[PDB]
Amino acid sequence: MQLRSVIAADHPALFALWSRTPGIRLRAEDAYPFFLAYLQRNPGLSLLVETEGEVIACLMAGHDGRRGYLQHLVVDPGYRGLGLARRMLDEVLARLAREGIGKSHVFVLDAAEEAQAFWRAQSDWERRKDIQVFSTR
Amino acid sequence: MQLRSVIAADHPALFALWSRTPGIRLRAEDAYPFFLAYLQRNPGLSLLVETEGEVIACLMAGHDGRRGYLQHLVVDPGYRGLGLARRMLDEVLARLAREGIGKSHVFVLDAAEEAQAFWRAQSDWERRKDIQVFSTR
Repeated sequence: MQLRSVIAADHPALFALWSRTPGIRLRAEDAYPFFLAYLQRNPGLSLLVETEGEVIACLMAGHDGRRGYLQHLVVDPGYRGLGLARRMLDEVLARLAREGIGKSHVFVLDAAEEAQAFWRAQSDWERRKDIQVFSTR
Repeated sequence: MQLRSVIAADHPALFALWSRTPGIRLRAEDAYPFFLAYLQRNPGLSLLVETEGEVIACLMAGHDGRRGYLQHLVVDPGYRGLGLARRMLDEVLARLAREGIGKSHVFVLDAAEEAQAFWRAQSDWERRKDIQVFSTR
């Protein structure tokens, strides 16, 4: 059970992970070039857990110099109950604070009832009731 | 009426502008060191408009390598109806596109009826009905 920084060479294994994660809709920026630039801008901030050379969990993260933003938090079905999510989440938040980032955000689909339950259960996070989000179409 | 990149030396003028802008609540990350880091990480992405040596509008922006995030959109009350917000917005979105950032977000308080109205009127943006945002406490 090893936790470590995602690097560029992890792309195949991570992309296969995301492809088999039913709540993830793959996008153009899950492809290598976007991934490479994301890692180079956020070095050390995205983490994975591997075991026996297989990647079973990840948390992609980065920031814009003001706030942190979490992206794809995945724990393989065979690896639930081991605290992995919390463990990746703790280490990403600490790494972010080294860069001065004290506040982070995550977006979560209404559809994604498991993901919503996960985030409601995190005592160090709150669901935002005071804001609208607008996005480019 | 000149539009240009925000640079580090603009901190005192921009900080005073945000201080007299009622929709903004000044936080730790608006102080000089966070501003300086934000600009270094997002060079040329934040814009301001000046006239007669006075700053009369701004749009702070940046990205985390995957998405753009807009921050402190201000247009002085004496300079409304000149298209300034739109002008800064179009240039920000084009500079982001060069870096590969094709989708961007802005958070807007429910209480900010004037910002709500402005974002609702922008056809290239959409209010998100499909997500929750969770933030660290």
